[PDB]
Amino acid sequence: ENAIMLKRFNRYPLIIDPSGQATEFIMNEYKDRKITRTSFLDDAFRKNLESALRFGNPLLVQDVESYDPVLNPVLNREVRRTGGRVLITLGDQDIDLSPSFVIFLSTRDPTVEFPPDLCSRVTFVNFTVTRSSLQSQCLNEVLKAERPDVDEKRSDLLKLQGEFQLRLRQLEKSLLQALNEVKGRILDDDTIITTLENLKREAAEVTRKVEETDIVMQEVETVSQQYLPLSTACSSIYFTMESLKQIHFLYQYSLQFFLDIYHNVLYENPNLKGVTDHTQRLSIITKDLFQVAFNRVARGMLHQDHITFAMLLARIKLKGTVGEPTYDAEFQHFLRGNEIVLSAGSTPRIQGLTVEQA
Amino acid sequence: LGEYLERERSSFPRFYFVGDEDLLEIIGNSKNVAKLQKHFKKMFAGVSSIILNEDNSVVLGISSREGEEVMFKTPVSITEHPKINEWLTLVEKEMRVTLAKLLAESVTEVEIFGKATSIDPNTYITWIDKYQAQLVVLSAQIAWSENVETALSSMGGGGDAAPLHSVLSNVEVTLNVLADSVLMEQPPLRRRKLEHLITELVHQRDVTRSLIKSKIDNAKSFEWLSQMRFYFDPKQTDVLQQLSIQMANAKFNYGFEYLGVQDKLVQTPLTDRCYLTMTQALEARLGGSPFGPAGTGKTESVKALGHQLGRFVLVFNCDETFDFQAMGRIFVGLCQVGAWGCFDEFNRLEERMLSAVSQQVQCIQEALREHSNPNYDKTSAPITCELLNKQVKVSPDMAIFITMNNLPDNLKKLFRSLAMTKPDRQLIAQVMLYSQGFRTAEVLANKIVPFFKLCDEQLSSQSHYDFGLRALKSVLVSAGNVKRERIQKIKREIAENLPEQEILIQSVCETMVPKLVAEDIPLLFSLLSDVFPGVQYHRGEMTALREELKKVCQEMYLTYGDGEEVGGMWVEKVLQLYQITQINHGLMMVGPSGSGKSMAWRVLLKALERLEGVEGVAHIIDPKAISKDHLYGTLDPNTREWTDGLFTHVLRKIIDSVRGELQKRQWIVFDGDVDPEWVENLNSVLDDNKLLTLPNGERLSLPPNVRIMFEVQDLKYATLATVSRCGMVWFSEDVLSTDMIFNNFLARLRSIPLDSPMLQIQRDAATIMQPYFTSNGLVTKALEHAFQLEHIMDLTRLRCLGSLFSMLHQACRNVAQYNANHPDFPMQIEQLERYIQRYLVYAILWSLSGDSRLKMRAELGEYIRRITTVPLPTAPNIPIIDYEVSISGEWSPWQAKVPQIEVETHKVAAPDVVVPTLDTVRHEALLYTWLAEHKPLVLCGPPGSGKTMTLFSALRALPDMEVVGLNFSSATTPELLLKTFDHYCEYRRTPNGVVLAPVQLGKWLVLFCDEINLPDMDKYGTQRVISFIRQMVEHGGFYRTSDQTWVKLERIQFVGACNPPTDPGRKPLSHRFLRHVPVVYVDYPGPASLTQIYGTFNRAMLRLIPSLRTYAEPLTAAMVEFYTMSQERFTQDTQPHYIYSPREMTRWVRGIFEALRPLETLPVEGLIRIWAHEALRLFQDRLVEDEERRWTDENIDTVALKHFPNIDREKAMSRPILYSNWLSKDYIPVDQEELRDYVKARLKVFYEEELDVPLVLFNEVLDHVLRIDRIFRQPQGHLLLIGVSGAGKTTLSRFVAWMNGLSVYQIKVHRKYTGEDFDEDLRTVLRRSGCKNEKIAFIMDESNVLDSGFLERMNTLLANGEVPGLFEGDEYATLMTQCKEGAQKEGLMLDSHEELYKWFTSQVIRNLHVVFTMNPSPALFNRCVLNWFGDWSTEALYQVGKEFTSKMDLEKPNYIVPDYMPVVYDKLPQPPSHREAIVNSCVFVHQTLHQANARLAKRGGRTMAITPRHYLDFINHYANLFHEKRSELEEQQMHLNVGLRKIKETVDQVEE
Ligand SMILES: Nc1ncnc2c1ncn2[C@@H]1O[C@H](COP(=O)(O)OP(=O)(O)OP(=O)(O)O)[C@@H](O)[C@H]1O
Ligand SMILES: Nc1ncnc2c1ncn2[C@@H]1O[C@H](COP(=O)(O)OP(=O)(O)OP(=O)(O)O)[C@@H](O)[C@H]1O
Ligand SMILES: Nc1ncnc2c1ncn2[C@@H]1O[C@H](COP(=O)(O)OP(=O)(O)O)[C@@H](O)[C@H]1O
Ligand SMILES: Nc1ncnc2c1ncn2[C@@H]1O[C@H](COP(=O)(O)OP(=O)(O)O)[C@@H](O)[C@H]1O
Repeated sequence: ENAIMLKRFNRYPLIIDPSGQATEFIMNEYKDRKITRTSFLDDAFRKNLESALRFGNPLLVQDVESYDPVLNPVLNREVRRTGGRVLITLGDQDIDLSPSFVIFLSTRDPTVEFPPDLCSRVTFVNFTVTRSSLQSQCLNEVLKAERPDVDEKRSDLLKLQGEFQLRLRQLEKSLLQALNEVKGRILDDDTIITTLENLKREAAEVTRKVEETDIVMQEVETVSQQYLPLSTACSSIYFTMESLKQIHFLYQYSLQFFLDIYHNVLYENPNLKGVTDHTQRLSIITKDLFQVAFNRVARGMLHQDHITFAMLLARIKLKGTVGEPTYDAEFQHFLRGNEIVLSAGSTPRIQGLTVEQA
Repeated sequence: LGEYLERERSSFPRFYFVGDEDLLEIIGNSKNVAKLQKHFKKMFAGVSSIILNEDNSVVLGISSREGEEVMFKTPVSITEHPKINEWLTLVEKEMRVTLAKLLAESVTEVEIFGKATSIDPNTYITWIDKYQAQLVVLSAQIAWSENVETALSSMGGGGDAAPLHSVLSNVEVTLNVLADSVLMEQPPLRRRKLEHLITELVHQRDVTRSLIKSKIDNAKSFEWLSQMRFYFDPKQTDVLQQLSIQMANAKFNYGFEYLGVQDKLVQTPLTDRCYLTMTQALEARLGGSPFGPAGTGKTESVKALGHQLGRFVLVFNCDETFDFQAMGRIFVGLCQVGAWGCFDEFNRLEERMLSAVSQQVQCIQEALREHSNPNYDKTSAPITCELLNKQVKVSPDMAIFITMNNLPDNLKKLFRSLAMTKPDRQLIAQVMLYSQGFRTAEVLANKIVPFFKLCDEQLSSQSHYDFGLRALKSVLVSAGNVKRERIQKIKREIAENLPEQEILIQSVCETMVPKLVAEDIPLLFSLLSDVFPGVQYHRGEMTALREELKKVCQEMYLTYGDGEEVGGMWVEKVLQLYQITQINHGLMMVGPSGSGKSMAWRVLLKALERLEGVEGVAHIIDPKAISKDHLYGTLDPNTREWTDGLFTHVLRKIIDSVRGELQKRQWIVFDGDVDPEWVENLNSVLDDNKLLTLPNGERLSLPPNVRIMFEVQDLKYATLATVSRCGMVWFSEDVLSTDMIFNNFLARLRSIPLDSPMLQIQRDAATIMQPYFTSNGLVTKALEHAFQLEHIMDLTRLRCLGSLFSMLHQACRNVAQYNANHPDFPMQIEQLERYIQRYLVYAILWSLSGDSRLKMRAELGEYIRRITTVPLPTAPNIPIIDYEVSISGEWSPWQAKVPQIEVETHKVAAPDVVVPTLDTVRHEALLYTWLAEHKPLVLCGPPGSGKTMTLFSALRALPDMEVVGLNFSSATTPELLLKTFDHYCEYRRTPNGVVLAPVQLGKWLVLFCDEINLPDMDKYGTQRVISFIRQMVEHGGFYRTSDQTWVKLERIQFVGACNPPTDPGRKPLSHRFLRHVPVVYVDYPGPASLTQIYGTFNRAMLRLIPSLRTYAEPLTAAMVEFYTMSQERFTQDTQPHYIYSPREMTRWVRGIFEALRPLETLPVEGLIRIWAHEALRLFQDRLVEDEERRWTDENIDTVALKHFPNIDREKAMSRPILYSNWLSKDYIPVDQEELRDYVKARLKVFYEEELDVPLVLFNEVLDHVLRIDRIFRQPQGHLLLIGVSGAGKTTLSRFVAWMNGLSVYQIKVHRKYTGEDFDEDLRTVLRRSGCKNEKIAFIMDESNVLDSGFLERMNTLLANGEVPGLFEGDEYATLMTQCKEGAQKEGLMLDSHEELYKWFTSQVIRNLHVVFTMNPSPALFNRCVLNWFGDWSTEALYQVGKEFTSKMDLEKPNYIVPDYMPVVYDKLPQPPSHREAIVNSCVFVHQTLHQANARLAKRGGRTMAITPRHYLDFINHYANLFHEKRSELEEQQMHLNVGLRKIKETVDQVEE
């Protein structure tokens, strides 16, 4: 969706991405146009933008939080069209607008509060991974790996809207060009009927697909509801591992790391060599995900804190498991509910019981 | 050249300490040695000068900083060794050799000395005088160590016949001799030698008595090996091997470097452990890091260890006096020569700097570690290191110490850490007291140390308080000096019966009590009582100085008293100041502003001059007034020529004494503030060093009769280094009581002529007012009450009292003038009494609380009425502040003196016309009063209160004053004031000094500096221009920095006017300046005042239309009433721009006048319609919510019908009320529909030719265009345009400017944009709008504003109409020429510069309009018309979508109408169509975006603003997507049909 936003736009976009993935993408997409990397803090940024504007070269500027107001006339897309020549005023310098000129604002920090003037002139495109984003990513991966048939049915449902219709239209056009090339000769009957029968078979397949869209949709819904707890657990695992940085400065982890544990557990899994039952494979993959995530986190983690991450994984599995009480009250009392003012009525009770224990 | 410098450094390693330019100076000036000794204190430990021959050919010896000199046994000759390096090395080697030989001779002497009993004091004194301090201490240590070694060697058997007791007895008799000697009168050098000797001998006694006599008989036992042992073997030919020093298992060779007379650090257990640890670290070739709290004795400890081993030690403080270009080379020098280096505090270093020096130290320490490889102990290849990217040899004796308070990870394995958290203070004191001569040192130490602990704890925490070990040590040396002085006094009339406890108490009180705040003095004395029981202090009588003080005070109109009497605290402070003057130079006089500081030392100086007969001269200099460079002087980077600064010039003049400056007490008083920038050169002068280090190389030494004075109020931005070097006296405000202020004022009134008849009048007045200036009289109680009251500025007692005294002086002058007007029947006693008492009450009323709100003044007046006995205005409704004291002696209302002025029609609401009112008629009286005494004053009030014009008109009313309008920006510095004097004033050298006076004769130049508080506050809490003004006001002059002369101001006055300090951008003024400037709070005019002034304005207005003449008063009344209603609501709390000032009413009247001026014969209907139009456009359109607008409209028609009941409502049900001048020749109220069509066609043309994007027109755009055209229509018009970004306000304003002919000017802002480009742009627009009749629309955006200087420049542009600071020099002459050209083009005469400038200002205010845009400073909100460009409404979004979606094929005849979808209330059909449903869905989408942003903000946040630019982009995307997809579908359908036809043709072919 973000790439869709990048492709079709009127106001120039600003790229928000904690990683460099989007910057790499826009790099590869515009190599043919000779996209030049630039940053606002750079002193040569002015001459770079002027040169790119002269040849209509695409530009990307990093460090957008230190935005340069000098780009306001360019962002506004103001045009001083005079004498058959398109013109802009850049400070004291006057430049012509070479067409096919694009600028992509960029940054690396999710939490940047831009002024409203910068807000209005730009289309925000965001790449920050969230609960729902990683949740859906893990779901897509698990349907792609574990149940490729449902994944293919999902892809067919996706294509049936426009892609299958376009393919059918192009096949009809091929029939048209073949027929006008052959002028509908009775001698060409064999090829014509072969093509028309293949077209009829394709149309029948499409009609069966549109007649079964409810059944396929319900099956996809059932499988997604089956596989949802695993993806919720994965999102919780990743966000716990990310927030682990608060305990110790040594506990920094990336999304690439978590994707690595997910891929390792999904494909390179010894436990899933002989298992075939879908529910059995799902239980195995969940258990191995928890185990391998804990092992890989704690291998490079302090010994005094292993129990902390083990407890976090226990709570996450408890939230993900079914047929169990929610246990919010007991856990809340265990975490913080101990520090409630209750000094009143602190009787010694039994002699074996101390004051603090009381 | 640099290579030659490096080679010279390599030839003589000690050159690495001096700088590259310093080394260039050395090599260039090798021939003459007189410039060498300036730098000779850098590469040597204590050598400060070289004893040369009469021709500077040979070097007979060296001399230390303290004057101690060493005579070479074999002098060297510079003639035989002409090159600098060779003879310098020879000097070094010879110094070491003679040091060794003197040590040998002294050892031979002290061997005879110690091996004896009952040593004669005379031979010992000759011995100690013969040798140096370091030499005598080393000889004592060597003799004691060898004696102990012999004793233990004789103790092989055990304890039988132990001569260790003999050694102890010898040490005891030596102690007795030293204690006897130090008690007498000795030269300071001999005194220091005695001090060092007794310290070392006490340490020896303590070691031998216990640490050796604990049944220790083996010379190899560790109890003796642990102590520092000295072994001397003179037979060694090598100098470095003569003396052997040992510590545990570590051995070193005495470096024999000359250190002069250094401070011998007291030996204590912590110091011992420190020595042991440091020597152990050095033996293993490791670094030493004695970390610990600052002041625990760390750096000095290392320094004293180095002094013990005779090694040069260097200290690198890290208090930002840090550099690498010098540190690399001194590290090279340390590795080369073999000296020591200690860092004071390594934690202070910057991260990168710390890492770099850590890398260098790591390299050096790795070299040192490799220097002691067990496999490579025989170091054949020299041990080298990498500094400055080159190989450097490391001498094994070099050592590096890093002192902390953690260590970087690089040096953790290389540095041994030691924790000296707590030094043994009791032993430190005991030794110091015993060394001073006291015979009960231990008890005095046990008393003093806990006393210092208590003083550090029990006393309140202060920045200036200091109770560190250094403070204790000093106090002790002062006590020793006091005891010696008392011994001398008693002798001049054995003497061991002195009460030394009293002596120590006297010293500690004499050194502390001056630096204690008033509340802490009883606490300190209680502490002394608790620690010292029943031992009291006795202040010296100083009877002669007391008599001189009384005489001077009675001469200078001052109160004098002793002890409990009035002023006793003050005179005690003077006596403490005099004692501190005796004790040391460089004193600190500190107290709250308004205390008796300046005149305390003034009276002390005059008393000293009259008593001792020594003429006293004081030089008062303000540091912050001038730049540091000008204070000290500058060195030209090219010619290398030096020009002395003010302090440098004064010191040079004193030293030279060409007129006989010596034999005269010179005091350099630094009145002002202290911050670590201008005092960094004063550390060298303030301490015992007493020498000034000029950067060129000149050395200036403080003569003994010169003392440095700082008169600083707070002492808070000052470093501990500055205060710790100062004996300082605190002047608490409690010292200066109000009673002496009153008595001084009365005496000055009774003596100083306020100009013999005037003397008689003043004396009668003073006799009358004497009762009120009592301890509990009217004035004191009024002051006490007003202090509780609230004031716009901080209330300072001195400011209020000074203003009161000034107004009383004006009362006396009024009486004198009245007697002058009536030569017959002069002023009688009873009438004078009545007038004076009433004026006193009126004066207290206007001075106290004169800077507060009206209700606060009323409260104060009620308090005075309660407490006073004098008659008061009997009217119970009108406050006393509205009355005045007539010359006849009765209260009269100020309203009687307010005249009725009729102004001309074309002058209505002119920039300069002022209508007198009660506020004005009072402010002019107070202004004249306070300008009679040339006292500067500040008018403080909310923006638009009329301060500027009241001030200007009152100043120009007087004929003999020349008014100058000076605007103080945030970047205002004194140079603006000096330029002002240069342009208007002249310098005259005819009288005793230089005098600066205006060119015009008999004219009192007044520098009206508006926005006095706007100048920015520097880093250290000072405003340079304000301090400069204070220096002029209090002292009457300033120092012309060009020739460092004291030029006296004459006929110069200062007047200020500024916004309240709470307004953003305003900083409170300094109390010291605030004391001399009374402030009057100019509140907003009262409703009666507005009624009067604007009734005058309306009466002048309506002469144009005679038919409405009698209707002027109801119009004014309704206008004022509506303004009051708008003011009581829409408070600034609800919205930052909800500010209402009479400037709004002035703009209102100007607008009605502009509307009426073309027009002729208007009925009352048109008048009320125009009034309502202006009220709507000025009040209704600045609001946000619709409720505010509807309330405004309802109240407007309500008041209109209230004050015009006879008129109908024909102007009321008219809802639009739209005025324009496009449809006809004049500004008629045209009808909405046809003007709507006309503007629609106009903007159609506009976006057809000018713009490149279609512009829709909705009702909001229409009414906005109406407001915008209105605002450029009026003169001096400026719009405030408040709305969300992208709403089109800039585009709409540009459209209006294009359609009304005005050109548009936009400031093109970039990152490199600075102030000078901005003022160039302002010059450009003003020139193009003032010189030429062309009308410019100024586009101003929030993004274009970067710094506040832009904002204030624009502010003066809008308010004044021009900015005087733009045009100077050639630019001003060009304006002269171009404006004369414009005048001759228009048909006007040029006259002079001032008239043409007035015409230029008129042209600018008539032919310039500034629009300002801001997304949602009170000054900016005022002086502009505020228009709320709110977000697009639902109807606006609906219309935008409908117009922008008309092109699309969005018509579906088969549409089915469902129920609900309420989004747009004014949906065009009741049953919506397909296109209407689509546009409603679009505006619903935008509404849901708004709601989603609001919800996201509610739950957490991180929301980006949603603007109509988003809606336009969405509409464009919808259009492109719809058109593209429909095109694809239609092309596919066409291809389908074409293929179907072709297949039909193929079917026909099949059939054929
Ligand atoms: N006997 C007296 N000794 C000293 N000051 C007296 C005496 N009697 C009256 N006064 C008044 O005490 C005040 C002394 O103020 P002084 O000049 O010392 O202030 P300052 O220290 O310069 O103030 P700031 O700290 O604001 O710079 C004067 O108003 C003076 O008239
Ligand atoms: N007595 C008066 N005569 C004439 N105009 C007056 C009077 N009192 C107030 N005004 C008007 O009120 C406004 C005050 O002008 P001005 O902004 O210079 O005053 P101010 O209170 O000194 O403002 P600022 O703090 O912004 O400098 C002007 O519109 C002025 O015409
Ligand atoms: N062993 C000592 N004997 C006497 N005075 C000492 C001793 N050690 C430190 N001092 C005193 O301490 C004061 C300086 O302390 P300072 O250098 O601030 O300590 P630190 O190096 O621990 O920060 C001086 O008065 C100095 O004479
Ligand atoms: N009434 C309108 N009809 C059509 N477009 C408009 C309208 N108002 C504003 N715009 C569009 O908004 C864009 C930016 O407006 P701008 O003047 O920058 O708003 P602001 O002054 O609030 O920043 C312009 O390119 C203009 O096309």
